[PDB]
Amino acid sequence: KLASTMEGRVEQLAEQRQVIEAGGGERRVEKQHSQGKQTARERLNNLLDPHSFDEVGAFRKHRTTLFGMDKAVVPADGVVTGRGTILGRPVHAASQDFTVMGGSAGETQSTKVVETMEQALLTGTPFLFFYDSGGARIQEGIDSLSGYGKMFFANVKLSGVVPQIAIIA
Amino acid sequence: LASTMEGRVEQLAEQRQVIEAGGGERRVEKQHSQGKQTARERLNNLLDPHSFDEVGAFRKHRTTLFGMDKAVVPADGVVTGRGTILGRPVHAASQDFTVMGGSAGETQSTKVVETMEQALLTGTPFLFFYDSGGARIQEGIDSLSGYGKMFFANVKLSGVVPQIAIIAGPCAGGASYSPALTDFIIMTKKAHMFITGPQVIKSVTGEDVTADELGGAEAHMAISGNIHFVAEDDDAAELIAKKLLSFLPQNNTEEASFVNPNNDVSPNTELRDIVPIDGKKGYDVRDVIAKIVDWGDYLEVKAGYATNLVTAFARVNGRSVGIVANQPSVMSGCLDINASDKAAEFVNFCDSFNIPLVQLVDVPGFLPGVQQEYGGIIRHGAKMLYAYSEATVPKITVVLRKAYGGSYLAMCNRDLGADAVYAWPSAEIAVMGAEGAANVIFRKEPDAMRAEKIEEYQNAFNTPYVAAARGQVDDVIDPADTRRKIASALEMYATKRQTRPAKKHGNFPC
Ligand SMILES: C[C@@H](C(=O)O)C(=O)SCCNC(=O)CCNC(=O)[C@H](O)C(C)(C)COP(=O)(O)OP(=O)(O)OC[C@H]1O[C@@H](n2cnc3c(N)ncnc32)[C@H](O)[C@@H]1OP(=O)(O)O
Repeated sequence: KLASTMEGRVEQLAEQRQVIEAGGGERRVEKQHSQGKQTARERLNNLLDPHSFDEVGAFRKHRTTLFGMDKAVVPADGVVTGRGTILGRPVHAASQDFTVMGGSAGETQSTKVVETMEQALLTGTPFLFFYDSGGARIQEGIDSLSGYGKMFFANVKLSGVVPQIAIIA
Repeated sequence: LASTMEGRVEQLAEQRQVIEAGGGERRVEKQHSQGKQTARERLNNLLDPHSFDEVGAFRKHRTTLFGMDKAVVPADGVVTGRGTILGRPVHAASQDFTVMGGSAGETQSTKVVETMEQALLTGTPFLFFYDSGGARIQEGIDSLSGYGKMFFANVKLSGVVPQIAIIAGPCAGGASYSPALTDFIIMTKKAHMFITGPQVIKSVTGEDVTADELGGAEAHMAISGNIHFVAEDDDAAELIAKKLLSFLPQNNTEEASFVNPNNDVSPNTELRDIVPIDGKKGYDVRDVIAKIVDWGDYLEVKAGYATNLVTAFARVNGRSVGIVANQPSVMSGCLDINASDKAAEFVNFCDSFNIPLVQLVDVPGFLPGVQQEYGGIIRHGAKMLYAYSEATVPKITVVLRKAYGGSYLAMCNRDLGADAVYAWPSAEIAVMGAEGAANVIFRKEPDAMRAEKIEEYQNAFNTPYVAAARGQVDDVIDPADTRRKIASALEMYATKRQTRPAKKHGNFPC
């Protein structure tokens, strides 16, 4: 239910963006931290120049429905993507959120990653990706398997055109 | 020829003075009395002081029939050459009405085509002041051929170097097709343009119309859709031409030079209150444009034609951009035949000259009406879809409010290649209105069932969050951050390199 004024909706927007950014929640974030690991968003915030991150798909949602995916709430489908700068240089980046279903690669998540890579290719900028995952999302079966096929094809498409740096965290 | 060099130099000066006098003092006073500058005054006012370098002042016609053998026709009625505008090299032509009514002699057309070829060869803009009775009748098919060569040349230069036409007097007949083939036509209140004159119209159809009613600036702007700018007089046309040129590059291999950049991208909360949350209330989309572009500056193109859609040049951090925006305060912002043309032409031009396209969306669909269907809205609306799908410049779209079905796609969403799409919290992207939707999905089943199903369909698909859930918009944003969001996208996509399938050309709808 949307607020009656633009001001209300903007405040409403802010509250919703916060929920998404909280990812899997306090307990899981505490567990990530207790393991000596930063969160998906801390990694991007630490890597990119202060305030340069421009996120794409924060509100993106999976469309899968089997084995409980129809009721599951999966913030950003487990990956934070966008563009920013490093020492002023434009870059595109992705960061898997292990707090959201173990960072398992959902179909939509992989689509978000590929679109970000396609933008790096299109604009001729480097691409950096923080990996933190249990692999293809089992509940989505072949839907998530397809996501990886597209990702691998994209990695090769970018190979030798723009630098690609992977960080397994 | 004089006896000495010094003496021949003086002779040359006197001879050049005679040429530049054109049709003589009497005819020049008449031109001025009609509130028109002379061909040479126009070039002198347009170009930087003393930059004009003339070619062909002494060029003469070679025709001889029907009095031409004895006629004295200075520069054959046109002044051509090169100069600079704010330091930028340009080539230009300017018809001299005092000489045989500016009629287009064969040689005149050759001079014009040669100047056009030089503009192409060197990659500079080409500007032309028209003031003529059309093809010179005494030269029959010779003057006819000249026009054939001119039109072909306008097409050769199309999409390569910017072409600006300034109609500053009569433009009787087929000559009008040259301005049509250039990119922008600026018309003064002292100018007229038409394919068939009022007299011939009367003789053939019986219709009574004055030249003013038929093809004056207002008629072409508001009715015909033939021109891009209306100017009160020559001074105004000259100012408009320079302003227009300031947004464009020299040729298609470059992006326009930045001008007076305002690098601030701070938020402006004032943006939150321009678009009413109440769908039944309109507003001027230009108020939004003013708060997002540098210094609130913009040059609206075809401002008096199809006002249900705004097309304007402006700048963001000094970079030229073309803005296409629905105007909710006119015809509820519906797109129609004329606005589709107006938008498509603008999009194709910006794409040709590497000018990014920024869309401000608030469209409820295409205008309903038997005459819209009978007028071929199917093929005209397709022009928008074509232009945007073909365009490769950065395309940034911001949905302010309504975004319904095909009319939304026509405003360049992600599927038509927009590089970044943002939705305000008031964004209403939908395949169609919830009411119309229910009347089909739930045809079967009190009166509250209908109102209930409407709310159901509405919440399920038409909120900014569903659009974002599906990835149709990159983010939902605070209207206050609109400028920064556009500026950042323009910045990241400044290095965009996108290629199309190999082809001579696609088949653009007619
Ligand atoms: C290809 C093609 C086509 O359309 O398809 C052609 O172009 S056939 C094109 C046909 N184009 C035309 O028939 C239109 C021409 N005539 C006019 O409608 C008008 O002249 C007008 C609206 C341009 C101007 O009206 P105005 O009263 O200001 O003036 P004036 O009558 O004094 O004229 C200017 C002087 O230029 C001469 N003059 C004007 N137009 C032409 C022309 N096309 N060829 C040869 N001479 C011309 C006039 O005879 C006159 O001569 P002087 O001082 O000796 O009296």
